[PDB]
Parts: sequence; C-alpha cells; structure tokens
Amino acid sequence: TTYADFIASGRTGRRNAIHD
Amino acid sequence: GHMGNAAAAKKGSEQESVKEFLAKAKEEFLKKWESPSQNTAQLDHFDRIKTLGTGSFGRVMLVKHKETGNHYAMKILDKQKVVKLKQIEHTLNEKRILQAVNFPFLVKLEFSFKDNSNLYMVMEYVPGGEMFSHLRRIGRFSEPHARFYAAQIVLTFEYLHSLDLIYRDLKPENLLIDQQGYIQVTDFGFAKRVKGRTWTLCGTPEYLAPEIILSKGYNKAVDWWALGVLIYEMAAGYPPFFADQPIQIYEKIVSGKVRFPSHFSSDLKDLLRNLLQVDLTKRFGNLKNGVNDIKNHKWFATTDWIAIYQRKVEAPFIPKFKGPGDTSNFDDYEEEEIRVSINEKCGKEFTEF
Ligand SMILES: Cc1cncc2cccc(S(=O)(=O)N3CCCNCC3)c12
Repeated sequence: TTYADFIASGRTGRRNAIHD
Repeated sequence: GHMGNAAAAKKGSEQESVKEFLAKAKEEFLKKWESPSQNTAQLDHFDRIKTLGTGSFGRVMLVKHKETGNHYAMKILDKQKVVKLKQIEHTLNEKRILQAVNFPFLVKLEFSFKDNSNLYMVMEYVPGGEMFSHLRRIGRFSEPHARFYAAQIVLTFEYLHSLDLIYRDLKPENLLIDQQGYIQVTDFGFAKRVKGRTWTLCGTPEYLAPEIILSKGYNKAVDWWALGVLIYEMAAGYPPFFADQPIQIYEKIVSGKVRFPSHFSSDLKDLLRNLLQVDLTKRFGNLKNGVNDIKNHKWFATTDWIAIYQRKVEAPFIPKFKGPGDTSNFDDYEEEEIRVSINEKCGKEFTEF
C-alpha cells in the first residue's frame, strides 16, 4: 500500500532542509 | 451563474475589505521594517527551564521571565557557529522579519539581545507542540481538521505575500499549535522579501516546488505549491511525493503526476490538482484572481475566513495543557550549558542584531 511505501522510505521522521 | 445576487455582493465586499486590510497592514509593516527594535532584555532576566528543540541553528529553551513570571521560548544561536554555517544573513533576516510582522498566526518576538558568544530571540511560548508530532501520532487529520489549519495558512500567506515576503519553509515540523488549537508560524530565516523572482535552492525535499528543483527563477507561487503538499500530508498522513532519497523525490515532483487516497473527497482532489500544478500558468494562487481562486474553492465553502482570522472558530483539537510552563508536548533533549566567552566573538558580523 502507499502507507507501507511511506514507512519503507525511511522518511517518516522530522525532515531536514537542504542546507542541513 | 454559481452565485445569486446576495452571495455575489457579499463575496465582492469581502474581497474589497481584504484589500483595505492588507494596505493598512503593509503601511504598518514598512514602518517597523525601517526602524527595528533592539536590545530589549538581557540573559539574567530569565530562568532557563528546559530545552524544547535543537538544530544546526542552536537550541530553543523554555525560560521564565523573573519579573513577570511569564514563560517564553528563547532561541539561542552561537555566533561562531552561525558564521561557520554561512547563516549570517538568514539569522539577521529572521529577526528583522519577526520584529516587523504582526498577524494572529505568526509568532511574536517579545525580546532580543546578544552577548559575547550568542544571539537570543525570545518569543511567545507556544505550548501545544509541533503539528508534526500530532499528525504522526493521530495518523491523519479529517478533512475538516486539515481545512481548519489550511485556512490559517492561506490567510498567513495572503498577509506575507502582500508584504512581498516569500515564505519557503512550510512543513508540519515548522508549524506549532497554541493553547487554543490555532497555528503559529515561527521560522523566517529562509523567507525573502522580493517583489519578483528569486533563485536560491532552499527548503525541504518533499515540499519543494518543481521550479525550485529545476533551477529556475521562481516567485511566491512556490508557497502555494507547498500549501498543496501540506494539505495532502495533513489529510493523507503522508506527503504526495516521497522516496528513499531526495533525487527520486524530485523526479516525482517534476513528473506532473500525483495520486490520492480513496478517502479524499472530490473537492479536495480538485483543489490539490490545482495547487500541485507543475504548469505555473495554471497554478492556483498564481493566476489573475490571485488568492481568491483558493479561498473561493468548493473545498473551502464552509470556511468563514473572518471567523478564522478573529479566532472565533472552535478548534477541532486542543493539545494537552496542565499549566504555564507545561512542556509535555515537546520532546526531551540533553541539557547543555550556555557558555559566554570573556571575549566578544563576531561583533562586526552581527552589529545589526
Ligand atoms: C519550542 C517552541 C515553543 N514555542 C515557541 C517557539 C518559537 C520558536 C521556535 C520554537 S521550536 O519549536 O523549537 N522551533 C525551532 C525550529 C524548528 N521549527 C519549529 C520551531 C518554539
């Protein structure tokens, strides 16, 4: 499912801006 | 047509009143922008309580003002670190914007000062936590709940854009919830006051508009794209474009394809297709009718824009609050001393702070 794909992305936590 | 005479007259009058409000708001902003406040407190005026957030910028601490007893959020930046990270202009710009704006959903800077080692911005304490935390915990927000927050962002961008400020830093991590359940926008380092185009690659991958990714000159329409990302993420629980690595995210963003959960209403999907529009000549918020294409969209038909502005709408969610100084809606962080060198660091660079 799309939700499972989101979990699999590894990007479920707080996201950094490009400069960080 | 879609509106009868009474509704059309009421909408017309409302839109004219927005113009009148914004003209006054710009006059007020420009006075403060040209004569900024400074050195309005000092460190020993506050007791430091707890660290509420950290980042490359430094930290934010809950503090208590000794004389008044009021709690505040104090952002502490190490001047030498700001220099090393090439953030001088952004840091000065954030403080200058914060002291000049005034809007119910923009955090208020109450004091600022500096010492030998650090810069300090003391802002109202917003106790409800980051939207991010609540969204990940609840999973997703209902469409009415997402709409309540979205309306506040629409009004806030309408205000900022009237001042020629592009915001560029929208995401749930950067939106706080106050004690009444309304949104506070806090971060302004990457905002820029320009009337036309700008070119910097900045922001967070999931929220970048295609024209930023493609290294084009871009304008305030990037904020309306980002609103589409935010509304989608609030209502779905995950953003419209994600992947393991930023490069793959960028490929999806520029593709012109977006897919929706089956529970999204048709009105929501229509709004999102018009905000997440790769073609700038077609993106809502970037057309002749401006913000009105968004405010008058069917998905917002139940939104009373003035009542949101006046904060008279009952919020769908009230964060836990046990009293002033409650920090339970923020994370825990290791507490580090705040050191003040006996020698001034980076005085020239931060003269204007
Ligand atoms: C805790 C806090 C609580 N009341 C007011 C604040 C004002 C500014 C910043 C924060 S923050 O959440 O650390 N934060 C830092 C940068 C990350 N984006 C969100 C803003 C506040």
